[PDB]
Amino acid sequence: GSVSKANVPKIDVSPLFGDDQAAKMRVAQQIDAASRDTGFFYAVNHGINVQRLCQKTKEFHMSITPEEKWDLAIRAYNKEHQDQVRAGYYLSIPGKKAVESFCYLNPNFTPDHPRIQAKTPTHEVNVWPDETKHPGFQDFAEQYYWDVFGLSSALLKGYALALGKEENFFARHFKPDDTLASVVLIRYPYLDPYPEAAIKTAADGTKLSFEWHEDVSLITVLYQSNVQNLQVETAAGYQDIEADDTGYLINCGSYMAHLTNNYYKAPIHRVKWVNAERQSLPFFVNLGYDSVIDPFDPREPNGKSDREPLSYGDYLQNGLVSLINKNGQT
Ligand SMILES: CC(C)[C@@H](NC(=O)[C@H](CS)NC(=O)CCC[C@H](N)C(=O)O)C(=O)O
Ligand SMILES: [Fe+3]
Repeated sequence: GSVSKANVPKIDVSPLFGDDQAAKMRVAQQIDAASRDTGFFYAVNHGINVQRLCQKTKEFHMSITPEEKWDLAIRAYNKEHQDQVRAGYYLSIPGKKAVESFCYLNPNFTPDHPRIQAKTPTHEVNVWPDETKHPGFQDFAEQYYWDVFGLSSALLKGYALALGKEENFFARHFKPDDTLASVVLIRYPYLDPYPEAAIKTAADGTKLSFEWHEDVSLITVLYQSNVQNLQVETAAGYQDIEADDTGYLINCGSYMAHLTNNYYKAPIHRVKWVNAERQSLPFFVNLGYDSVIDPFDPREPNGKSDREPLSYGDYLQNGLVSLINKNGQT
């Protein structure tokens, strides 16, 4: 009845945009400490206009129509859209499934992009609603991709320094022309009555909207409304992550755990059921399809690892399928 608050420090990441190397190292230390503890931190002083993000996302969610949702739907909901595994609309099912969302990928994945031409898995051309019906939405959303890409680049410099590397150790694989990163614009609704079929129950009795998992990402860069919902598993049990709709919640995904030999673990976390209208807006920091980082271990004098190199595209395609199998099609 007294779930403890998780330690989730607020780290001023602004030095990671600049050229003060000592200041950057002090930020890197804070990232290291958070990554070794609960595995979460809030990035503050990140430079992104999150109120405007929330506003523009709200305008999209509260004006998309049922017709548009079918017309944008991913393959899981619309068999006519065989090319849409990742990008498009993820429908709710009233009475059964409350959440709904819209996912988009790299705006540079155009019809003439070489990976689109090659039909390489996990690369897709984004689908968008009609401009007249959603004026400004596509432009805003594409610009948001680049704003959060920029923040993520800076965060990756911090993680690299934290791990004893040069600052471009990760960021050199995180490029505008080929990143597999995605934005998801998630709506969690208020519903009265709320369908019990859309509520899961954890082993400890907690009511959930999304079960325990580790992220399929290098890092995850998340903005949410100010409604508490996330919990992180620690040695002391599940602990509540306090909401902060001015900051970005950051954690590592399982690709970071792999390449650090679990020195930076991918924290296990879950989403509590809350009957409230809220937004959840993750950016999944994914590398390029052929990106391979040689695994290492910063706990060992020679840094040698017992893990094999894994290309990012292989990791991602299989990880996304496995997460659907484990925790359901969202
Ligand atoms: C905890 C939040 C990040 C959010 N959960 C999520 O977004 C969950 C768990 S990290 N993520 C996923 O299902 C993976 C979506 C990947 C996306 N379709 C893509 O093709 O790249 C939630 O609010 O439920
Ligand atoms: Fe997650």
